Amino acid sequence: MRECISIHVGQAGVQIGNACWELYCLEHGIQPDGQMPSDKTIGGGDDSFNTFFSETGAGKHVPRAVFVDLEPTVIDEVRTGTYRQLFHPEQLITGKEDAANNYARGHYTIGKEIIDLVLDRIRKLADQCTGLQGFLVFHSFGGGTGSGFTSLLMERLSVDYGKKSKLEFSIYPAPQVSTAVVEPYNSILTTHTTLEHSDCAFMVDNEAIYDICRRNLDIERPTYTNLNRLISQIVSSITASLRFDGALNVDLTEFQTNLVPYPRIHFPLATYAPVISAEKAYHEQLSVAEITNACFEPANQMVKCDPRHGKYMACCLLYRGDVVPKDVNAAIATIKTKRSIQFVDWCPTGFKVGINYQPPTVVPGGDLAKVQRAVCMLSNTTAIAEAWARLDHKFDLMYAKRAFVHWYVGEGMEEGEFSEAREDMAALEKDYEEVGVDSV
Amino acid sequence: MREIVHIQAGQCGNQIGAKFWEVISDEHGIDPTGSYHGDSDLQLERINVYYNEATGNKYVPRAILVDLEPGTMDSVRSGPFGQIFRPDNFVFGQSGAGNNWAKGHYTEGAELVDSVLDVVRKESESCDCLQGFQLTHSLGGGTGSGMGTLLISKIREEYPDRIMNTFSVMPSPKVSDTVVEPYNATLSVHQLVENTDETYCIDNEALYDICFRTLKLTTPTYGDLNHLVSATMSGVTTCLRFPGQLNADLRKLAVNMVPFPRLHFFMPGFAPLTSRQQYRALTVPELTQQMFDSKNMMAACDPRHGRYLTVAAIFRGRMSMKEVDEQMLNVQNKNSSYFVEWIPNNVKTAVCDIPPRGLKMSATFIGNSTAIQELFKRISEQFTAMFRRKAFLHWYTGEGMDEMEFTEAESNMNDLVSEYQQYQDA
Ligand SMILES: C=C(CC(=O)OC)C(=O)N[C@@H](c1ccccc1)[C@@H](O)C(=O)O[C@H]1C[C@@]2(O)[C@@H](OC(=O)c3ccccc3)[C@@H]3[C@]4(OC(C)=O)CO[C@@H]4C[C@H](O)[C@@]3(C)C(=O)[C@H](O)C(=C1C)C2(C)C
Ligand SMILES: Nc1nc2c(ncn2[C@@H]2O[C@H](COP(=O)(O)OP(=O)(O)OP(=O)(O)O)[C@@H](O)[C@H]2O)c(=O)[nH]1
Ligand SMILES: Nc1nc2c(ncn2[C@@H]2O[C@H](COP(=O)(O)OP(=O)(O)O)[C@@H](O)[C@H]2O)c(=O)[nH]1
Ligand SMILES: [Mg+2]
Ligand SMILES: [Mg+2]
Repeated sequence: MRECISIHVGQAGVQIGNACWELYCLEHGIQPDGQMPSDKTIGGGDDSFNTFFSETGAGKHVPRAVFVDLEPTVIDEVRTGTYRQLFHPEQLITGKEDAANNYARGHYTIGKEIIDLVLDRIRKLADQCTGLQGFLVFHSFGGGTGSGFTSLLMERLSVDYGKKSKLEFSIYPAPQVSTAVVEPYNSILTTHTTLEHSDCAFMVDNEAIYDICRRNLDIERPTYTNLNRLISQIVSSITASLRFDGALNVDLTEFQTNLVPYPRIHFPLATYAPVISAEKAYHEQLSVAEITNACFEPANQMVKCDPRHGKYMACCLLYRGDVVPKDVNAAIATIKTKRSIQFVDWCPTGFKVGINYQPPTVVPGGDLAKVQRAVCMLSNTTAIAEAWARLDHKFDLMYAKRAFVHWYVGEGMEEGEFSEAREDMAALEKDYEEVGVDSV
Repeated sequence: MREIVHIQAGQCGNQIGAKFWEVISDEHGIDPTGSYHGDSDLQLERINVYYNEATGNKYVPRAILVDLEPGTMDSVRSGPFGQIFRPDNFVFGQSGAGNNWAKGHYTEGAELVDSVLDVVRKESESCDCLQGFQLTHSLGGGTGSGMGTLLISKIREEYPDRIMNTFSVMPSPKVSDTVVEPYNATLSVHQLVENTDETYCIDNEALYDICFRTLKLTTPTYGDLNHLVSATMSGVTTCLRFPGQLNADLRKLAVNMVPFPRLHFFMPGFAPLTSRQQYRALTVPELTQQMFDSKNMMAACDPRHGRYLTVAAIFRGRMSMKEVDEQMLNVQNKNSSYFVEWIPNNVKTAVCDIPPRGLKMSATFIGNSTAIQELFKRISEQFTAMFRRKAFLHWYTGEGMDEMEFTEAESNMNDLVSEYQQYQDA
């Protein structure tokens, strides 16, 4: 009951899924073969970790996940990797030809040939759930599959599973690791098409993660592996309330109630601390106050923007590890006196707190130090529209010359879909301005 | 034999309800297995009011446990007195209510409400002369608020001539789980105005402040708040559970406390409340003065900002009845400005010889004060701050509600505030 199905789309979605499921197994004591010697409920159960893992009679704990990509080489690494025995072959779906960084190919030309099979596999997972709560969809904005196929999948999921909640982890493009000039096109197209079908989306700015890895972990040139291990810690903090239970544990859907004031305004800003190397952590024990203070440093945000130049509509603190409410309250009191936190006049100014007691863990051979306590802040700030503005500006520069548009029209798309998508983004930016203006 | 049927709904309702049954089971000499092991016949004289007698001289609470998710009721069943409840009286769903009044009242709650009414009917049919119902719930969530008020309406339909009484926990931004609590509370308060005879207004803001300022609890938990509520609930039901002359049943209590049908929202209070001194003996003057102090009241309203329509005071323990009268008439005559002149002799006093477990003397206060409008004013202000911008409404319109229902609920509670102000100036 309360099961969650994860869907990982394209290279970024799949590789981040690899990092997340590896971390989940370590957090829950699940071996690479799927066995879990602590779970005495063989073949089933209603434990908290059963929201993300089903169980076979042979004692294997199987991720409630589907991996999908339009070319096979990334998922082939899952099929032969360390955690190959975790998944059954039917959960790993590949085509032969990818979307070539072209939204039109992922949504139409190539995606249409595999969408029905993907839905059949998702249905197989859903049929095993006694009370399915919804979906978590991992994908890039910039790739042709991550953009085009995700939006097709989200559209089809709304038809097949009505209003059942769909949450996103979306990889926002960064020039330091980008592979396509047309990523602004793909980002605007998928954001427009998915907007009405997503209940909540956590954007992850690759440049913000890149900068955190360079600054806080002393990594000269972060790789996807560096980025994804940090991303999985943030994803784990967000999903920890679903996979663990406790008396201070606040469910994610309760945070979601505070985080989404209007359907379209559903993009929380995530901030995570502490991100520290083992050589630096060996001296310091970072307190509740220190990690809480770090949540209001813009350098620790998952999306580059300036919340000091926006207004807050919600502020959530998700703690994990050795944390008690007494220390949280004292830390929050200090923050309110010394920090720039302005709310809109129509919402309460308090902070919503959840504490999950199992301490965080790290994958062996990683760069993050294992700490006794961590925190993820989820805030709804109007400042996150700055990320849309940067994308919208790159879109406008290219589209004014119709640069690269022929690649999309050649696959059946019309120029009207570009302008329709761009106008929706303009209205979204104006929506963020409107929500932040004082009442009368 | 005047039986009361008890219902507890939602997280807050079941947590406070479980603690209430723990407390009064100890007072009546009932152990967690349902066996009586006390030493006084006064414990059994009116035990029928809250307990059924099963085979083997065992006592089973006449209690029904309701929730739209199994979590809290699993913890109740695995609790201290969890095995005393009738297993068929656990009625629960799986989807939850998402802190959403519409889900409790119109969608998720409507799927489950008939099963609760089946258990209510079963308990009512085994009553020699049912007097009414008491409901424990919060107004700020979804199940206790939305489904709880749905249950009240359907119970009134099936038992229109019985008394409906609630212990209703009012939300406060200081002890808040979600921002939509003013929405859920405003929708619920209108239901209570129409469909209850007596409602104890328990404000989480007052409970927290008592724990922090008076009890010197630096970090109060919900368990600390529920400890105050269970002690208060035991006090206000003493007249129902032990032999006595005053407010001995729900209807006589309502006739004494409610001069106008919609103004039935009471401010409860308890004394003593002190930091851990603890073994120090308490005197009648000290009980009386504390019981009437705003710091000891649980609705976060200043009674000197309004006027008392009616007051019920219950003293527990061995004490001088003559001395009780002197101090009760003392505070009454010295502060006559705060009692309405057009209801003569509107303060009634009862005394019960059996005190609570750990105290030699205690006092419980039940006030029908026009200052309770401050509570409803606070909720209305918080409601309007969001509704002006239609904030968070999609959670409710997604369940089929229209904005007109919110407008009507807003007008209804402002009307209630205006009604209190009418009699405060009278
Ligand atoms: C069954 C229980 C729960 C329990 O406690 O069992 C685990 C119960 O509460 N029953 C009692 C009862 C009271 C009224 C009506 C019906 C029953 C009673 O008979 C009893 O036992 O009171 C308990 C309650 C105390 O905790 C404590 O309060 C708290 O710290 C506290 C913290 C948070 C919320 C509320 C209280 C208590 C107070 O609260 C009370 C109620 O008196 C507070 O100011 C009151 C004055 C008391 O002198 C003072 C200070 C005590 O120091 C005393 O030594 C003691 C007693 C006499 C405890 C320390 C054990
Ligand atoms: N953080 C992170 N970003 C990634 C990863 N892989 C790709 N990206 C980003 O994703 C964008 C490119 O999209 P991809 O996911 O590689 O493309 P795709 O979804 O497979 O679509 P096609 O290959 O065009 O069919 C660029 O912005 C990359 O920086 C990854 O493993 N981690
Ligand atoms: N005093 C007290 N208040 C509670 C408790 N649990 C929740 N609340 C309050 O109840 C409201 C939330 O409603 P809740 O009962 O959890 O939702 P429900 O399960 O849908 O009925 C908020 O105002 C909380 O502050 C509790 O154990 N004690
Ligand atoms: Mg690819
Ligand atoms: Mg709750």
